[PDB]
Amino acid sequence: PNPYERGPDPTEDSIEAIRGPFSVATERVSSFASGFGGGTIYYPRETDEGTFGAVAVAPGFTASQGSMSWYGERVASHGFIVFTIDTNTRLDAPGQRGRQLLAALDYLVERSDRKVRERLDPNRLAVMGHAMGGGGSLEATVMRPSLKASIPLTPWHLDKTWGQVQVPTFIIGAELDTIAPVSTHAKPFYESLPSSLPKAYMELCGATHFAPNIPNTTIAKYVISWLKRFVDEDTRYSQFLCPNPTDRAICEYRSTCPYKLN
Ligand SMILES: [Ca+2]
Ligand SMILES: [Cl-]
Repeated sequence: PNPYERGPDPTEDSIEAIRGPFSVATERVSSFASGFGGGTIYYPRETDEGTFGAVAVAPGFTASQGSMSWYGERVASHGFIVFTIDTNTRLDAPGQRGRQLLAALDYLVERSDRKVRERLDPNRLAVMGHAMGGGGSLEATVMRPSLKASIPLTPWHLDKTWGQVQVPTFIIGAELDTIAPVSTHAKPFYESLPSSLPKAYMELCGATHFAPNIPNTTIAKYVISWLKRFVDEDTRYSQFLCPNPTDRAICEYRSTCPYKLN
């Protein structure tokens, strides 16, 4: 069987609930931690099903972990260790945010608490970020091709070409984004991603550049699904991903469906 499957069989209500089947504890990471600006480790408390994978969540330009805080309980309650991080400075560039996503992942694996270490499978790590943090999520996978999943949310980056990414990438964009317009960022990024890569692109109808900062079930249900499918190799969630979702909130959805099991 799949030794990484956690929780009951998924239903579209289970991927949409604010609280998943797991109960979450936290650990404050002080900013004096080396390589990044600290953050908050949300982790599941039930250890009887085995350890979990982890995702590091990066904020945007001039932002902090508060803008990403809702992902903490929302995602970790479904079977993941969620690290909402701060950056070294509020003004760090997307390339810097990739290093600090990896620096936070090193901290989970190498330096975190026994509470967190004992619940962590250090082989299953993912990245996710907002805006310049999303460009850092793309930068992180170029720097660490062994990452399991990458979710750039309304991503912003100068470089448009990611033709050597090997990590399954899920780019979410905002229809009315004029800070990182999807015609020049999100869609070019997704298009230049390898056509053989497990990848999807979800555009939210009438959303702004700051929609990933407000709780959104359309984002959460398919962020949880994408992590389940690629961090847990849990094909029970392939149903919600392939074929493409038809949600009313979604204005456009491209993908390399189906995501055959590698
Ligand atoms: Ca630091
Ligand atoms: Cl602090």
